[PDB]
Amino acid sequence: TQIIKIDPLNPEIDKIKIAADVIRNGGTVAFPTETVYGLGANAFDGNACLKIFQAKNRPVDNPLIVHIADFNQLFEVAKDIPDKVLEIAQIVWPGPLTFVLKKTERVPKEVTAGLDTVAVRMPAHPIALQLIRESGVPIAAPSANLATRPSPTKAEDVIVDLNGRVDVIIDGGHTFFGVESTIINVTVEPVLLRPGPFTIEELKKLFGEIVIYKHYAPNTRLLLVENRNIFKDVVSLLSKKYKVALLIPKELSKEFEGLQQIILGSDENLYEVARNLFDSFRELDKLNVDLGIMIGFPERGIGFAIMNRARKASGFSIIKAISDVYKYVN
Ligand SMILES: Nc1ncnc2c1ncn2[C@@H]1O[C@H](COP(=O)(O)O)[C@@H](O)[C@H]1O
Ligand SMILES: [Mg+2]
Repeated sequence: TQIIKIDPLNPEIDKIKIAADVIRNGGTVAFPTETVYGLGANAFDGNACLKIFQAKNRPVDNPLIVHIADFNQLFEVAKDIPDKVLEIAQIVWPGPLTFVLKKTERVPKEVTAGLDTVAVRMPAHPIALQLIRESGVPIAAPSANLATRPSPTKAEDVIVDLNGRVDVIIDGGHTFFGVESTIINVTVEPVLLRPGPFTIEELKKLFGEIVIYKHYAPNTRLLLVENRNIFKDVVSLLSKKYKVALLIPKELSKEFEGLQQIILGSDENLYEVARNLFDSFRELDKLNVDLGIMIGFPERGIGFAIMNRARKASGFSIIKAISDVYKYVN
């Protein structure tokens, strides 16, 4: 694998071209975006796209997201787009919002998992946008992590996961938001399939009528305490019988000094928490603890996405009342 260091804010076009040549030749390239790193291939090349599944060992029926750099490309992969959707796409892109649309005959089965629809988005990241532009083709790509690991948010995550399994890894720093793009299905009348950086607050203003057994990393048991008023007592109750790690905001560090902590960021800046979330899960598994205990965050703005990912990561081990603890531990 060729690891190429590229400036994320002012990418060296000659370096981008090296990766683009790989895409055009049917190879795979891991690249940063404003959400999480992606592993991509020529969206029109089914065989190339299968290499993505092979590198991640991803179940073949889990579809990819097609990344475009301009609207001419939108019409190459999607069709029968409602006028309102087109008008809105033109004001939210490039951005962390993915639209599920009706696909064209040019989109391979490998990309859509055989579905009649295709998920599309225009990434708001210079490296991603330039890579697509220089490649001259839309790039299909899911998150760039190995099957059972958290979505990668920094180059090191991708390297540890895919080095030796992909043709190119662009080392482009840490991703901006840290959580995957918001997904909205506009082929029905619309549904929010996944919360993300494009908040539901903003979505409802554009789409007022919007409708709101896989194991998610970490492998270490993880409890999510949504009620902050019982967090201290849940910790006291568990740290007595188990070696724990607390995923908390810096504001609560002093209250639990002595116990293993993984600082997510500040309560005054949820984007910081979102940026550090997946890597905090990776750290939890590197530590030698019986279980992780994460505190909840406000479900406003990106907080909704944070909690959505947190619930999934905890295998839905939500604690609202201290008595709930009985359900996920002795
Ligand atoms: N046609 C589609 N309909 C609904 N969801 C889709 C579709 N295509 C892709 N997706 C979503 O995009 C995800 C892959 O991108 P990623 O979450 O970054 O790995 C899939 O797992 C689905 O959750
Ligand atoms: Mg993924």
